[PDB]
Amino acid sequence: MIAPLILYLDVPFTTFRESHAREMGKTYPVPPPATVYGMLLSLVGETNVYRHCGVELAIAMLSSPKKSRILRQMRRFKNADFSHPENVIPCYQEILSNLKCLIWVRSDEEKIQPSLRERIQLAFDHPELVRRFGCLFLGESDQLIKTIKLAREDYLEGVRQWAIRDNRGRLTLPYWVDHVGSRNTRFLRYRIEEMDRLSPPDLAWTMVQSPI
Amino acid sequence: TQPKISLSLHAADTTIMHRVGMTGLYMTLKRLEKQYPLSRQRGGHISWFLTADTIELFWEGSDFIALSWLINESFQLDDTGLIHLVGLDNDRIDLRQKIHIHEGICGVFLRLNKFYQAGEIINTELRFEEKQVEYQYKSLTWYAHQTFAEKLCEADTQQLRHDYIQITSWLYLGGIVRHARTQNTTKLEEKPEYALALLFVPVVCHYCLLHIPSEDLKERKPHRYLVVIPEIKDFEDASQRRWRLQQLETKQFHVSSLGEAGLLYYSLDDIQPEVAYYQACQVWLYEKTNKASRQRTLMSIEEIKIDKNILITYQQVQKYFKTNYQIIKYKQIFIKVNPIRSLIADNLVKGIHWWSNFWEKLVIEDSKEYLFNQLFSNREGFIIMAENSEEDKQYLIFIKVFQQAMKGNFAKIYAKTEEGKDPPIKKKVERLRAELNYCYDELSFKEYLSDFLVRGGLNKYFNEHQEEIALLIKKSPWQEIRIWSLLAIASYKP
Amino acid sequence: PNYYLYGTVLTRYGLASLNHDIRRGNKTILQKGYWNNGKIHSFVGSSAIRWALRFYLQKQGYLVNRVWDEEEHINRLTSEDFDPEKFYDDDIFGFALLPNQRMGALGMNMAVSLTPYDGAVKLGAKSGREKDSTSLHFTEYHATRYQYYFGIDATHLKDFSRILPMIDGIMNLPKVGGSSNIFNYPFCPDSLVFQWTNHFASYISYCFEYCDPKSKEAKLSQEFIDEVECGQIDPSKLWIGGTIVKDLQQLDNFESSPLNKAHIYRNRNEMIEALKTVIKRDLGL
Amino acid sequence: PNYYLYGTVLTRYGLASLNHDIRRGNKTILQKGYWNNGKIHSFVGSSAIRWALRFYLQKQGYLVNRVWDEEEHINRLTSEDFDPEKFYDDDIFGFALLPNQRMGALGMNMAVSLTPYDGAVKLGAKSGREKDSTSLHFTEYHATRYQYYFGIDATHLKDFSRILPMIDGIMNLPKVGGSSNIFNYPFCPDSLVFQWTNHFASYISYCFEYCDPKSKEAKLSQEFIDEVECGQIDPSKLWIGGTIVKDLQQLDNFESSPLNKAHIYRNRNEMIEALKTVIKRDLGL
Repeated sequence: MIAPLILYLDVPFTTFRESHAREMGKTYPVPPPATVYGMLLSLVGETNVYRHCGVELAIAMLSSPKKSRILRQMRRFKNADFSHPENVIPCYQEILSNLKCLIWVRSDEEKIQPSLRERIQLAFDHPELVRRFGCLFLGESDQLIKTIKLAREDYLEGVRQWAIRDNRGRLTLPYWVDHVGSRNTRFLRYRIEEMDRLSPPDLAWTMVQSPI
Repeated sequence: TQPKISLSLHAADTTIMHRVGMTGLYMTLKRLEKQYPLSRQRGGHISWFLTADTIELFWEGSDFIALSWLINESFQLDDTGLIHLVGLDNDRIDLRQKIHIHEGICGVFLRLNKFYQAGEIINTELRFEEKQVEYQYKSLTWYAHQTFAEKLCEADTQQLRHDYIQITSWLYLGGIVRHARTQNTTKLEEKPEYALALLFVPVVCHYCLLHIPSEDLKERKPHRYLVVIPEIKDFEDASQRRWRLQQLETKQFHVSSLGEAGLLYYSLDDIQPEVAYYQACQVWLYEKTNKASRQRTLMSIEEIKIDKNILITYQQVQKYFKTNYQIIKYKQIFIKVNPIRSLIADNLVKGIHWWSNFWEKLVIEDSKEYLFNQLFSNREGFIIMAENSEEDKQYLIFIKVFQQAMKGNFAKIYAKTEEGKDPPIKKKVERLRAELNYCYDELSFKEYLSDFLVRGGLNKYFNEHQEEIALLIKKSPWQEIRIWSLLAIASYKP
Repeated sequence: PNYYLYGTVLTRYGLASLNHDIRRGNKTILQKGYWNNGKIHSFVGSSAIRWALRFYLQKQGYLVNRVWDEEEHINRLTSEDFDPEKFYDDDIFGFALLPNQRMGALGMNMAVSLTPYDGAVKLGAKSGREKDSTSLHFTEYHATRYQYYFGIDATHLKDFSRILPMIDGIMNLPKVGGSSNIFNYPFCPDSLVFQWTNHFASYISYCFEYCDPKSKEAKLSQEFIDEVECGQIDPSKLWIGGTIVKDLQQLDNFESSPLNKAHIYRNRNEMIEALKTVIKRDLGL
Repeated sequence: PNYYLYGTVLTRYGLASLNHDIRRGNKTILQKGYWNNGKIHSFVGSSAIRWALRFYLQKQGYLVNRVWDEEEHINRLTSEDFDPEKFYDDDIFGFALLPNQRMGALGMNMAVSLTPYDGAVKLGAKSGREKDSTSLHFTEYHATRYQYYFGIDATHLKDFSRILPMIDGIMNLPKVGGSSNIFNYPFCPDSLVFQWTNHFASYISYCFEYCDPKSKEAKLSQEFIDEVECGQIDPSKLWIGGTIVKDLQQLDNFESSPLNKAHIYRNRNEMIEALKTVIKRDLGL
């Protein structure tokens, strides 16, 4: 069964705010499967979100990042007039610094060819052929990625912190995000377990599906 | 029978707030069966089956009446206007703690008057040490918690809705609509059972008052509210923990740091040496953005994970270091929190050495000696922790060296002292402090230290650890050596 | 054929209290967070630098939908229907609405102080015999260099000629929002690491690193040099300019290292001219 | 266009105790912090120089909204409503009463000490045998040349002619807030590095360095000279005057370096006159 594609991630600053944390920019410790899936779609230049349902993603967290709070005069749609001071609101947003993680992509469950794994591979062998827009980022648009490269299981030859889907875990990461409200958002309960493996454990495989 | 409402902690979609609301459901139903063991009593003949991590509901007839009875019994208001949550044991809770919890809940959950109608401001003069301090609070009359049953159930069928229900920030803390112009669409939605959990969250979470160390408490009454929300591992464990924490005094709840409140929430937990203790909780800070802010805003959320070592160290700090001074003035029961305790607690949570920089806080920063006096009151405790610090060793040996040197100097003064005259040992100690504080650079301070060590005489400790103390003097910055010399002078005890 | 322009830029050494955060009655805390090795560094928000670029674009022609009224200290919006084909700001920074939206063609991380932050504040009691409140203010400041990283997809631009004004703006960055009255900190580049490649990933995000607390040498980080020597991050697409060029030329074996065959200029303007010529040739301007 | 004026100024050598911070015990600590090489330097705040400029404008006879009653040691407002059109201080330094606020043309940074602070202290004691708690005291002092950086926006001035009095005030700065009784430290400039350009980018911030860690030498920094050599910071827009002119003229190969073709004047008044003529020609005054 073809070896799943592995990507090495290194993002200087990132923030994965919580669905229900709308008053505060308080973030998940780990990139949620939905955000990673969206970033992979951006890398392969896939605007449609339903194109690559079924791809299984597993995240290995190389180093636990530090959580820091920053202030931002974020703009909101409260008043019809743009210049009205009610639009600008000062609030805090948490960020994760020096995030290094490895991503496993298993697109065997996809029913549409070419699969996401093939698209990512072909993108990496021939960067000039792939046509897309924007700048690759994880989380917020301004949080660019320092390094995303094809890597093996031995790239750090170290000890890995996996995200494992436990029914009694702490983190509640969403694998499908409903941006308008919260109807279609689907959550899975995870945990961070420190294990010395170069391959993800089964449970660690998070398979993205439509909310239906 | 079949469950019309099914709730399990093992469900994947649940969050921490859903779990704490589940615990609130568990405890309120426990208190209800304590109050109404005859299921009949429950208007609607509700029947609850409770397990370690599952709450199970059946009733008879239409849902609307059943949930209406449940909600009306769950949330109530006494004659004084304070909150009455049956989940918490109000009988053994005094009136001061009742005022505390009621003020907290209106300050964090019922922050908006669109959800509650208030009564008249009721002032009562409670008597402490022959002082009748007038506690002034705003009584309530109604709130959205008592009448959420209308939204929970369908209007026409008087039954629970089979679709997602739009919720608001009063139900789920932090769930405000970012864009008001899109209020109808961009609203958080949840299933009815999770909505009930978000109804019953307030019972579990405790409320604490935060005091800014920079702000004089006399010139600023506390208004920041810390909400401690604990991670749920078992219904019974959480219920027992909350009921234990009910025992504490209000003056304990006034803290100087978020970590202090988190540790206080786990201060009364039993310690078992066979069982690996590990507890996690969230602290949610609510604070007015400006002086004229109408309602509080969520300004900080911080996770606390407490293990065995951290908790026993915190108990040790609580034992050695002094408690809060309950200053009481004209209706002004101020509370003096020891900054050091918080500093240690913070470092403990950080996992970093407790002795990160106590002296800086105690003296450099604390010229007023607010916590420096606490140092005086808890200097032994400081030394105790320093003793725990292995790295301190070398500085401990230097402390002994300086104490021996000053012993020799005091012996020389005693020899110089004339018969009948009183030797000025206190004056000499004050002179030592003044001379050490006068030293302005490395060269002068090292000159004075070496001269004093020579004048002390033969030092056993400086002989045993010759090379180590010599290298410590050569390497350490002179400010640090001055600090430890001052500590040696203050810690001298013949 | 996608074309990008990423860049890590390091500012000069000076006294800065730029962004700040919510005060505590006393003190105006410069916001800070953890960085390499866990040492606390002072940050400057990304929105700050984007606002600075917007102000630069507005200050020199270059029609802007989101005009900044200096007199009123407010943001007026000329045309509620954003038109990226006309307005430079909607073309670059994008916009948001309730067509529907446009992802900004510019993404920059938050600036980071090159040196860890030490307790540094400034008392400011106001002159006067009467001593009422609103006196004894404290301004936490920092004496370091700020380094921030940006990336633009030139292809995503509606007008491909708009890349050049952004280059001039980043070179002549007017002012990041800060206490210019007390701490006038210039933000013009002092050492640049640019790369103009068709590859989506550029491994040059934060290459300036010195640590060595309270110092200004600002050597190039070892990991960046190792990455260059490895074979990836192609030196032909690299562009190195600024004061770091002196230290690079003083490095031993640099005449034989792969970093030698990268576009390297001491003069910043010569760097900008060469890069702009390459970009114009490749984009057909 | 958009013209701006930037400069780094160096003061004479003398004993200074101008910026006492919150004192501890009996010693009056003067504010200090870290700087180049990690050595502690003494800082004089920019608010002090802004107050000195305000006082200069008040004394010379200009309008000045804020009047400083010397005998009362109090500050009074001529009008409760700030009018930058009419008042020089409101025009230049800005205001915020809490329109309502102004950005402020003058942007000044702190005044750092060129020489690191060793820790010298001075004892003072009340005379007479009758001694009380306030008998003796210690005052910290520093023997250093002070250097601060400032930047103004000519276009941002409501009246463009207001740039002349500010330059005159900088060259004739009155007393900077300190302890003139026992440490009377003149803050008058003795070496300037002025830049008057249309681009914003400034590479003259803190361009002064010491020859020896404890000395009154005050040589020009290597970075500034090297950057002038490399090709940026056009010599035609450079203005250097003061005591550093002698050291520059005693440098080797000076007649061939680009420093030769820059505006250099031994007498500061002549350089100021030339720069003022250039400014008046550029801004149509």
